Amino acid sequence: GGSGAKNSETAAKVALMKLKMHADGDKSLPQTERIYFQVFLPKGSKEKSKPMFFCHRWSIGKAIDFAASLARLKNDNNKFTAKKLRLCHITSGEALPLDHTLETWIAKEDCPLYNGGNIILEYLNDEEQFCKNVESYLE
Repeated sequence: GGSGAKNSETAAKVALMKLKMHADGDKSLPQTERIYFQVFLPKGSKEKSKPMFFCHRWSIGKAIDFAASLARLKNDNNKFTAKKLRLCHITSGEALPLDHTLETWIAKEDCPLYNGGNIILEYLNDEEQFCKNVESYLE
């Protein structure tokens, strides 16, 4: 295709539905309780971030520990004496608690993370609340 790329509302809807289909999972599935999330790779050359299928009824922190297994990636989170892979906002460092669930925040008044959003995974201690700047690493 070409002709640049116009900007409109429909473009977001089509792009969203098209992305969910690419996300690691089933397209035919109802995905009524499960939502797709864009995880930012640490050193993803070809791609900066990859979509992943997650459940709304899953701990925010645990979501990472699980995704690491399903994706078959290397990371020391099961232990305690070692940095654990966790999700946090880009250019913020603020890392939500693992006891909190996605549906909880999404359903809550705040609702910081919305459907089709983006998130990055970095090695951060459980006790650690605010991590360094991720942008610095991807600079």
